[PDB]
Amino acid sequence: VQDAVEKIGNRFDLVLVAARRARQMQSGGKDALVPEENDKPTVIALREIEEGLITKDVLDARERQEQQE
Amino acid sequence: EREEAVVWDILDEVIREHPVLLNRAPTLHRLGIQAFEPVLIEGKAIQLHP
Amino acid sequence: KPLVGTGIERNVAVDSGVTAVAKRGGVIQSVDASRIVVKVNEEELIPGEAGIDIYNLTKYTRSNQNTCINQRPCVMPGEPVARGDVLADGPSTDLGELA
Amino acid sequence: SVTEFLKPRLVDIEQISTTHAKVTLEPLERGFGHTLGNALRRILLSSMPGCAVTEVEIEGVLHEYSTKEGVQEDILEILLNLKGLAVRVAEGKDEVFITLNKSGSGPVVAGDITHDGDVEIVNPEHVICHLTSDNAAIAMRIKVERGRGYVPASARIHERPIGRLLVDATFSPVDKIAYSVEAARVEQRTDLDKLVIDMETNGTLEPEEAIRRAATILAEQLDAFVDLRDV
Amino acid sequence: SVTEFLKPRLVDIEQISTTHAKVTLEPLERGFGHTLGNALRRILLSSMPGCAVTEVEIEGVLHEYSTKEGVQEDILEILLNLKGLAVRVAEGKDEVFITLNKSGSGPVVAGDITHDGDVEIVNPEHVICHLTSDNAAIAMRIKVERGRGYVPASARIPIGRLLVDATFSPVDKIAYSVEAARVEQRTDLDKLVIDMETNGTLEPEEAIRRAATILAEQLDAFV
Amino acid sequence: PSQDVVLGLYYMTREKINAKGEGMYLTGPAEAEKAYRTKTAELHARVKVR
Amino acid sequence: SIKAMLELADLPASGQLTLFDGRTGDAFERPVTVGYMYMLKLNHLVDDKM
Repeated sequence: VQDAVEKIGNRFDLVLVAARRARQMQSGGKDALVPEENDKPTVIALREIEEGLITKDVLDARERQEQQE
Repeated sequence: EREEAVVWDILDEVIREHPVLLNRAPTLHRLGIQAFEPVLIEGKAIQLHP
Repeated sequence: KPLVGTGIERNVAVDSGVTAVAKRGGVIQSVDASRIVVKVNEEELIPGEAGIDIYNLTKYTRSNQNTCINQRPCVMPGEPVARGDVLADGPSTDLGELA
Repeated sequence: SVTEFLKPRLVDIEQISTTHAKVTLEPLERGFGHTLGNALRRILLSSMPGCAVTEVEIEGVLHEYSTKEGVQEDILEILLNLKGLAVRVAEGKDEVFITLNKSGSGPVVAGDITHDGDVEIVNPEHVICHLTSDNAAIAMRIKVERGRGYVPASARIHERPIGRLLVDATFSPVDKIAYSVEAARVEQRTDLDKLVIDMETNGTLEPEEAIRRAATILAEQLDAFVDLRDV
Repeated sequence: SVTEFLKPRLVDIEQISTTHAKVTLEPLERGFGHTLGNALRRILLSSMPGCAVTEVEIEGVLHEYSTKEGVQEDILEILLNLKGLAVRVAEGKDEVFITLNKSGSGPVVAGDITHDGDVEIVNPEHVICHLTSDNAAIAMRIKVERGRGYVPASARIPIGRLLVDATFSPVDKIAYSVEAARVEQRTDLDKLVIDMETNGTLEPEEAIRRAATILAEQLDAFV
Repeated sequence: PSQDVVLGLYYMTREKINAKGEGMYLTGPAEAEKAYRTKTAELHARVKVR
Repeated sequence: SIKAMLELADLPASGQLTLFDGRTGDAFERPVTVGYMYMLKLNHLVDDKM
């Protein structure tokens, strides 16, 4: 999780973001932004954070867009 | 309960990416509880990395 | 038996009571996994006695710690036995020695 | 030459005892002695087929942890003695039944087992039981099965009547394997080696047959190495 | 059946480089991974045929500890550089001689060796020695033979002849690991992973194939 | 590491005087592994390695 | 007395033998202490502790 903490900066904020994204994927039904490769939502969310597509700001903006829609 | 064959494949799919916390008493410091990825083994003893 | 011992095993085995110790000398009239009948010599016979001694052996009895207690005969039919000799070996005993 | 090797061949089978033998392989290149010796030792000690006692039925006996009148040894001891029984079953048969009916006083040995001619007892002097009374009688029906490896009673897949006593079976007939690489007196070449394999068994499996079977198993797996294609 | 064994089913070959490969067999019967791995390592490191440089004649050099002016590298380092020379010799030739002559300043590569056409150099960018001054010239007569295994200079112990360690076997590195493998409920099986790296004469798959063939032809008299 | 690991790495990194294969020249770590697996150079043999 | 009985048994006086690795077949380069020891099975089983 070194890449994830490098991209985020704080371990606790990284845990919060990853947990929120994993809950969205498991319950809401959002599709994975990265290839699954037979991985659980936790590892998928961590990989998405490491790549740089999922952050707190991105999640907040996406939620705002959904609420507007 | 019947210990069917497919239950073991289901177990090896649940365990795949689910961490488990190992603890030893006394817990003198925070390294006394750690998360590991389980590998399923025959027998009744927990195998620990040296 | 222990290959390397201290010579105390016989004392512990005899004084523990797990073994069957001959109360009187004589010759084993009959051997079985559950009973040993010894015909007592005619020098230790109290007048009017039958002349035989019967040792019933404990077979597969639960101990306090859920462990088998079993007495195993270590004697043949016809051989002579004296007093204090071991007729059956209890748990963790081999030929009268602690094992 | 530096490309064509010398194929080893069987030379002499020395049978010191019924359970002990020596097999000589000659000639061998430099370093092939140890390679073949370790491969054959590992195969022989691991996967040799053999016949072992699997289940027993004794009249008047309901479970292992019991005694019998006129019998000095408990039934568990009788089963432990039956585990050390060397039997050879004629090829083509997997399961056979043998009978041990003996009455009188004395040592009940493996030579009193009655067989239908497809089973040969290797150790007729194996002491199975002791009968301590003139009226003592023993009547047993023993199942002998062919297998490979070690199959305990628990590992057997699951109606079974009360009285059928399951016995842990050690099918492997090989007890001890040793091997030595020595100099071989070849006509011209002097860099050649000889492999002597000492095999201590129960007498069920012949030395020559054991060597060919181990070589066959190694050949089958090396075939999958030889092809080496993605599946 | 009592003679029915579990053959490999998943065979995966990963070619990280043209000379480096990883071969995985899964599954195997218990204990067979170590048997096969050890036998293959022994055959590939001590018994495979190959061609290597075994002897060198350098004009102006009489002993291995002697010195030659104009070369930055010492004689022993030149012999070491000649040890790692991947050479192929056409079949039917057991003893061949190749000459290397070079004058000037700068490195010498394996591509400056002139042969008779029956010898192929697999790594023509391999550096043998360096020339410092422009007045320094090097002449070398190299002997290449067919042999088996890894026979060094000490094991082979007559004027001016220098012995180079003979790396006949094309296998440069081999390492086998045995992991756990399962089918159904039998998880006691073995999984064999062989990492191999050759000089370049042979591909690692071809090395495994000839090692297995050499081991299999030895047991033909018993099968 | 502790115990067995330290003992193994210590025994591997020890120097023995006049061992089999002393003074040889080796192209690298792989060559040294090849030499020891072939029973040519002892594990405690002094060599020169590139 | 121990060495005298070892000599009477036609065994090395040091009590150390040359062992061979079963996996590889190569002898261990140092002699290894081999003998017989009385082992006990304590009443701490993993069957009733799991």
